[PDB]
Amino acid sequence: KPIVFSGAQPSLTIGNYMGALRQWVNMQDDYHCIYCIVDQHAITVRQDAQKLRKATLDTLALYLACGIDPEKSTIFVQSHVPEHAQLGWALNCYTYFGELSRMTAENINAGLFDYPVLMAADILLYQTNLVPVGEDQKQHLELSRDIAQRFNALYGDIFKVPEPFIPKSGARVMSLLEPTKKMSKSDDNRNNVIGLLEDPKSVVKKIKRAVTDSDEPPVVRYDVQNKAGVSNLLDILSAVTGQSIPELEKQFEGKMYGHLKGEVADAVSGMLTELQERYHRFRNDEAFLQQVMKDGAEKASAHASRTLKAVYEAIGFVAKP
Amino acid sequence: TKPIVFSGAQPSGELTIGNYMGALRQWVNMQDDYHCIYCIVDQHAITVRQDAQKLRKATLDTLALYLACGIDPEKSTIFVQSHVPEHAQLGWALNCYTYFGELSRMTQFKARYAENINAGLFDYPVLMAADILLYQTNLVPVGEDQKQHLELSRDIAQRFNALYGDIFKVPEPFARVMSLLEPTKKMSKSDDNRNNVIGLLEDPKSVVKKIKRAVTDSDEPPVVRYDVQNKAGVSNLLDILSAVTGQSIPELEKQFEGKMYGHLKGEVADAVSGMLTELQERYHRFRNDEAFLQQVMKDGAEKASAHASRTLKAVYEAIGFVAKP
Ligand SMILES: Nc1ncnc2c1ncn2[C@@H]1O[C@H](COP(=O)(O)O)[C@@H](O)[C@H]1O
Ligand SMILES: Nc1ncnc2c1ncn2[C@@H]1O[C@H](COP(=O)(O)O)[C@@H](O)[C@H]1O
Ligand SMILES: N[C@@H](Cc1c[nH]c2ccccc12)C(=O)O
Ligand SMILES: N[C@@H](Cc1c[nH]c2ccccc12)C(=O)O
Repeated sequence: KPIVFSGAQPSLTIGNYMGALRQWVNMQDDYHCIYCIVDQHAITVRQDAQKLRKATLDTLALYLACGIDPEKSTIFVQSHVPEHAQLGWALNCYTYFGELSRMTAENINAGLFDYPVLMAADILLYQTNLVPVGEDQKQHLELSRDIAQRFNALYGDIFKVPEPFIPKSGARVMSLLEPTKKMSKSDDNRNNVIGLLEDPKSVVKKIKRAVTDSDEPPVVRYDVQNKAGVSNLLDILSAVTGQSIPELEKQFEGKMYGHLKGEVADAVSGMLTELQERYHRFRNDEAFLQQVMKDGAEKASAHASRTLKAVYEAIGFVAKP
Repeated sequence: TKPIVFSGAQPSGELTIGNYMGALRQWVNMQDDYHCIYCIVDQHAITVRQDAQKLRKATLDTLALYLACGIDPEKSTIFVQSHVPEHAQLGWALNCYTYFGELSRMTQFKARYAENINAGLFDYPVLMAADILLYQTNLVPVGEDQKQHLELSRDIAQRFNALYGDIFKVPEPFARVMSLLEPTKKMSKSDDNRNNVIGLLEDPKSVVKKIKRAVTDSDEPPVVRYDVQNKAGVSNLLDILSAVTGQSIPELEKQFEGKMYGHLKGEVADAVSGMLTELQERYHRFRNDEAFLQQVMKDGAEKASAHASRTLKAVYEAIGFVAKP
């Protein structure tokens, strides 16, 4: 079973979920999946300390609510596993300054500059085979491959060289007000996105404002060139209900845009309400969250420590007694 | 309540009699007055490539040498940096409270050469700040080459405390031995010309040979007189002898009246090499007792970790991490 590593920022849209996470939830027996809530990456940007703590627990409960199973997979909070920072320092010594400077000055903090090395350590600790990345993480993954190959050439094969996982994604979900732009969790305009915790009244409101077209009479037809918004609304509904585009075009024959939007909103919220019930149950049980964090960190450290031991032996450290 | 003192010991090279007589010899006798911490910094060492087994051996060499000098593991905390994970943990965290420009203005860093150095060489001042701040250190006894590093640690501590309240203590800073063949240049652990240097582990014979070649002057006739400007060589040998024996410069001047530079060199070799023979005796017994060094490292890492973990827990609480359950 291939080992898969994903870092989860403690800060998700229906795009993240239906395009990737929903299917990964069903892949936990074919793969050894690892989910790392990267609170040590989050602190490269200031925020109120209690907000970060709350958001770490939020993120853990959301992943559990989505269906990540702590027995089948390894899920944990990065700072609870000291090996991440330990390996991260060691790998600084096998990273060129020029590699970090060429991926994005006197007033930024050194964590902003150095966090690609920590990311490399996150991955390499677990003998990871596969990393699912957004396109904006491509050069970070490539650095981790180069560090692994460079270290291996010096000391022998210590690290697995990880590969990108190409999704075979469940859906492509576009921004509600920019149907040519992919829906992104980092979008500063939140009316483009539907977050997984949004209530049905918020969902209907964002769906009702989604851009359509000026066709008269209005017609529900898939056409990415001339009807991008209506096409995106059909793709969202298809991602939720599994119906093909032709079935949906038939279902909405003789219907206006208001009706398509209402049914998309109702279908999205039907999906999210089940997710939110599970979320509230996990999030409101902090005793259970602590057990998951405790179990996951010790499972993670058990494997991470085997890799660090090999790394420390290879670079020349006296083994800890 | 005793002030906390933190020193980082590089597991590489050879300590000189300048290192010893100028600093380490006195700290050996201050172990009851201060809470002294000695950290053998193997995580800093790997910013420079070397054969891995050499670094492992050098780590043990350095431990055995600090013990031979008289660091008492029952009075002071002595340990190997990599055995205490909190060093790397706080080191990462403090990256996020360090300005890029602070590291880029480090004198040794301050284009093409820049791209080729490893990121550890760029980032180790932050790890150094972590090393110090983990132990609520009050005093860091450090040489001139580390003044900029100590100031960065003070800046980081102050800017972290200003954000989060009082978490870190703000540290403060705390003989005359010149190069044997260049007596205007201080004797340096890092000198490429070994003949300038007397290492703590060189045996009498090599020490004696190096001392007899030490530069003096061409005064006619030769006179053992103290004068740093005009007789730097003779003056260095007098200062070395004075640092070893505790005799004043006036006492030695009288002692050498009518004597020649060869007599002065002979006394310096005897006095120095006497200091070294006692030191080496302790070194070889400690160094060959692997059981003993293991127990010292285990104990010291345990004591170090107990303090560092308290600090890191407070740092992690202040920053906003969920506490490890
Ligand atoms: N709007 C979206 N529609 C479909 N899939 C998405 C969307 N956003 C992210 N993904 C998936 O999630 C991963 C990237 O997520 P992120 O890390 O948020 O960029 C990739 O595997 C994508 O297939
Ligand atoms: N040749 C020397 N004479 C006197 N003190 C020295 C000498 N070399 C090093 N030291 C002391 O050793 C400490 C640190 O040495 P270093 O960092 O190697 O220059 C400082 O307290 C110095 O004063
Ligand atoms: N850089 C990633 C988070 C991350 C940290 N370590 C990782 C390792 C693998 C994948 C992702 C990560 C992000 O911003 O989203
Ligand atoms: N930078 C120091 C070693 C060191 C690491 N951490 C320290 C903390 C305090 C004093 C010294 C250190 C040197 O090369 O000599």
